[PDB]
Amino acid sequence: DVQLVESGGGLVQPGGSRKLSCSASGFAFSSFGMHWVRQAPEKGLEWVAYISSGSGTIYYADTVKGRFTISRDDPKNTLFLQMTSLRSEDTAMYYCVRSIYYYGSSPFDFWGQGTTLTVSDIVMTQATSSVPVTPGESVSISCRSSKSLLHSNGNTYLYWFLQRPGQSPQLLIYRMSNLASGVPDRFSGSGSGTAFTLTISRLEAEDVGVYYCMQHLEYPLTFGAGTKLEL
Amino acid sequence: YINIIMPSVFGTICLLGIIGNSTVIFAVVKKSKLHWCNNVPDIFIINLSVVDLLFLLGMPFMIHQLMGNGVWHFGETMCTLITAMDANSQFTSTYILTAMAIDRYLATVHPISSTKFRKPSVATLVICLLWALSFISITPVWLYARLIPFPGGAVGCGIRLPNPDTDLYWFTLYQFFLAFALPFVVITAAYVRILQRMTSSVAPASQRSIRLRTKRVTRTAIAICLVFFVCWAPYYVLQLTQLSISRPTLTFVYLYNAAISLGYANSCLNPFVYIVLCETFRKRLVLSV
Amino acid sequence: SELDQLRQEAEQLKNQIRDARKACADATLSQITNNIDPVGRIQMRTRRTLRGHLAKIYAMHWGTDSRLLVSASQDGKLIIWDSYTTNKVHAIPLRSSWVMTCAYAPSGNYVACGGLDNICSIYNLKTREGNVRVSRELAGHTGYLSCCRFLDDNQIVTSSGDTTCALWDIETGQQTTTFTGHTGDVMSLSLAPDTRLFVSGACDASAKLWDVREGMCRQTFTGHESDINAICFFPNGNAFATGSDDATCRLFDLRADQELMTYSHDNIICGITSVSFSKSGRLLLAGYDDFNCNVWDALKADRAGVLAGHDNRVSCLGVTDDGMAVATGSWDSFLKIWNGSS
Amino acid sequence: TLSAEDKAAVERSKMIDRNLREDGEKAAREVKLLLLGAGESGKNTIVKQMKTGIVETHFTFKDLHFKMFDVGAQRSERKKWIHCFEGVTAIIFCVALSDYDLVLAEDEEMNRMHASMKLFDSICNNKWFTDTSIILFLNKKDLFEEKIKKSPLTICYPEYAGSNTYEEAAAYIQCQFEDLNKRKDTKEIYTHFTCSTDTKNVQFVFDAVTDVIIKNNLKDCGLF
Amino acid sequence: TASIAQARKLVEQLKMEANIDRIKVSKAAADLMAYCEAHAKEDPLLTPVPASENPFR
Repeated sequence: DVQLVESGGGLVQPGGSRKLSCSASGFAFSSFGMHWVRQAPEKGLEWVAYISSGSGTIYYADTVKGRFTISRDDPKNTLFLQMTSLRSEDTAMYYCVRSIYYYGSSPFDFWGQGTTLTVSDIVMTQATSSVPVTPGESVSISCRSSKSLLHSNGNTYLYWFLQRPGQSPQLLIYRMSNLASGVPDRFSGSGSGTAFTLTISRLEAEDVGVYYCMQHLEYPLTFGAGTKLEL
Repeated sequence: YINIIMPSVFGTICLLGIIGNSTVIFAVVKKSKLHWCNNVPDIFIINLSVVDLLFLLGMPFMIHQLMGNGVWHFGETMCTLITAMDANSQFTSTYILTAMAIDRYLATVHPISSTKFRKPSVATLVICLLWALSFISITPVWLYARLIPFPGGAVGCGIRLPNPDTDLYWFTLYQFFLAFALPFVVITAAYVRILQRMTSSVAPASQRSIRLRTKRVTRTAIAICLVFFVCWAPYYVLQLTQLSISRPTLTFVYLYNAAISLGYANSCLNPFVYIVLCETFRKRLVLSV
Repeated sequence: SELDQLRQEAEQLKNQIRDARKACADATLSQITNNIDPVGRIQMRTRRTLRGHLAKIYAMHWGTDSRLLVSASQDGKLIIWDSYTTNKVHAIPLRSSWVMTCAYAPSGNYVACGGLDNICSIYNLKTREGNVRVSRELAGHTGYLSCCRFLDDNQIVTSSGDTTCALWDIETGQQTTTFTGHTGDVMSLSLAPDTRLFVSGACDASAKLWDVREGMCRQTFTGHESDINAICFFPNGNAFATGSDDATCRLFDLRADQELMTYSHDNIICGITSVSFSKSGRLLLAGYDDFNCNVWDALKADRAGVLAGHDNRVSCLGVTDDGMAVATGSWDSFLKIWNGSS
Repeated sequence: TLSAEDKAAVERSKMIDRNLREDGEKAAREVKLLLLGAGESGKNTIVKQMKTGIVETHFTFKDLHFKMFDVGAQRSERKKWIHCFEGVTAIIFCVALSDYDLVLAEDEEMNRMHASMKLFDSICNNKWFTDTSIILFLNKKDLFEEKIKKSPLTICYPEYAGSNTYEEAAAYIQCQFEDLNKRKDTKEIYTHFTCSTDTKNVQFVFDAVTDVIIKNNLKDCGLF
Repeated sequence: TASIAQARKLVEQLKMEANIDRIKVSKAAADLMAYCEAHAKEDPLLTPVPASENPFR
């Protein structure tokens, strides 16, 4: 089965260095681009780095560029993140995310379990932090972007993720309308221009969690604050 | 009559050579489907015609100082550049021709082991390296290309050696060795080995097909070497002969100018040898047209 | 005695069918469509050139989204193209390089191919592993595979050179129905728009109309003088066109059970490799051995235009579901996408 | 002016081309041989000596990889799938010399040797193999010699008026196949006499293939 | 007895094909012409679309 296991996290001293590894099994690792995405404690998701299939293209977030190095070993199916000059701002859970890019693909479909590190631009806005919900009732979640995510080719590069408590993020909606494989049809994504809505018809217990909207129009990839659904 | 005979010979060679080389370039580019050539022999043949085309385009700017008045009207800046450009084309065309004979030698004497490095990428690297070696080989040409003040009010572009009494010997031999002497030995030796290693014992030599194969390759390998020798030997024989001769005569001047025409005729007959003596290319050219 | 008597009865039945078809031939398709105006000259330009195949291309098929297409070549590569950008979406290495046909599933989740290996291989394009893998190899034909077409994700029809067509259940890997009756190699098949019937053309110069569910031959269409190489249903399913080695294209009608029109030119003396219709059916596009694709007026049998952009035999072509573009594959290892301009 | 996803889509395509071009170079340096023959003509024996619908056999000899395709199982029309092999390096044709006084089991009137001659004529003179060399194998040499002592060669070839010995009868059969060559300019035929215990059968193919490689190199280099 | 068995099957097949209902060619020809007329406007190859609506500009 598809698996992504991260390792190397732990308590480190300020200004130190740490090496994070992401071992991939159960899928063609060399065919997928790989991202590291972190989430600060009691905060939203934050994209760190990206390396393409074949290692030809590499992107970094501005807050980590020059200190972090992302690399891959295709024969060993291992993804690496070499970190240096670690700051107190780097305390987060680092997630390994696979994403393959061709016509009709679903990027950011699989995330790793994550590893915990403790140290001793289009704006996506989700103003509504929490929404009290009851099972069987329809819920809508709103997201806003500083720039229009609709490209001239007709795609709207907006993604929806759900992070249930204690679990890794899971892809729900990719390119603002398409439903990810293995996701119930009750989820529906609707949007236009800079305003987007995620509709959850007939809410269930499993849907409880934090919902993140991400833009993929350009790098750096930025996440919204997140909307939490609670009973 | 002499004032019209010499321009007619150079004019006919210049026009005929350009047409022949353009046809070779046009056929290869069309064969490549407007893309980088995927065949090693196709890379050399177009580059050989490109150098020949350059060696022919500069002919009118190099012969007007020989027929009419012998006066250079382009100044020192063009005198150094054109002489270096003309020398580079003479060296580059011979170097491409010499390296192409080794490529044909590899494709025949070693048909199995040569597939490892007879790739289009390797062919491009070698040809680009041939131009680099050509610039290094013409280093004395552009370093000593200075205006020569002739008696009277007329001046002409040429090579003004610092010590013409003594430096005239090494400069003549250096061009003779690199452009005529050494490459001819390599080209001739490569093709005679091809004729001796073109058919295997298993091949039915008694069959008309094999006898026809040996006949066509024989008259192509010899013709290529024959054209290269004839088009350059008299130019360099007189180049060596003028070392002993101090005062040239009218006949010697006429022969030397005729020898120049034969040198430019080398770039005129090379595309025609490929077109005429290669039936496979001839049919493809007809098929393309 | 009995054998001689039976073969005489077959001739009487054939004469009865021929007389019945002649009885209903009150008018000609040429006379009916004489009044309508011609389509004029059809000028199409190569919008895209798909490069990357390094050998002869033998088959192509558009996806139902009118954007993705799959092509098969005998360099042992199945390639999926994004026709809008010419990007390669997938490149599937074939176990057997002697591929002769390829099919795109209407759902877009599967592709099929097969050739001289007598096998129809099904490839899954949507896997969690991110690569295309073989999901089924349909064995059972005793001749080369000439054509294959999906009905859905679980059913596919294949025609073979062993004179038979078969309907396969992909999940079980077994052919549920076998369609027999051709005396020569079946070279092509076309599915009706409702996927309840399909026609096949063979090398016995005959075209048979088959019932998919019942599994028997409903009608037989003759009239060609050599092997039929290509066949394509009319968009409404009531007619089909064939292309043969006799340099002719013929339009047969299912309900009239006879030929209606022939599409041939005196300059054309080469065989036909592929045929397709435009979205409205007004244009019939046919690929030829003479390196060209001729656009015919289906109703008026006039050569409307020529697609001349290949240096070898045009081996395959296809028209998008929305009718926006036409792709032609050729033995020169290139695919070209064509459409007109206002 | 492409989005971040499309840039990776174009980059993915370039990754595919780097693999398609890589395979094209490898596939162009290997030898593709089409194997033909008649029933019980030693065609299957050659495969055993050089070890569905089509059987493909691979073997490497002296840093040269050979792809030999056996199409004996294709009972359909030959002319439909024959063009799929247009471009093979050479054709290996197997003919049984001993099958000169025998006849076809089904026809019962066509000589087995004449059937091979018709098949050879249809392949040698075929339009797709205009410039394709043929490596003609004449198998069953030992059985042919024994049968020629009792059964004269005149039964198969009435025009034959030579000695009743292998050294003269076999050479006459070899010339008959080579005489069927309708194009004696663009191709040559490498005839070899194999046996059930021979060990130089593969060596003959390598030398015959080498001459084909040289001929193609001369055509490419422009010497020919 | 292979030929005699095959002869019965071939004769039986021709009976099925001879018992089908056939419409006139004029009726069949008119339907094909009618279908082309109704769908003529939505045929991009027959009537090229404006460049703004053409994905293959």
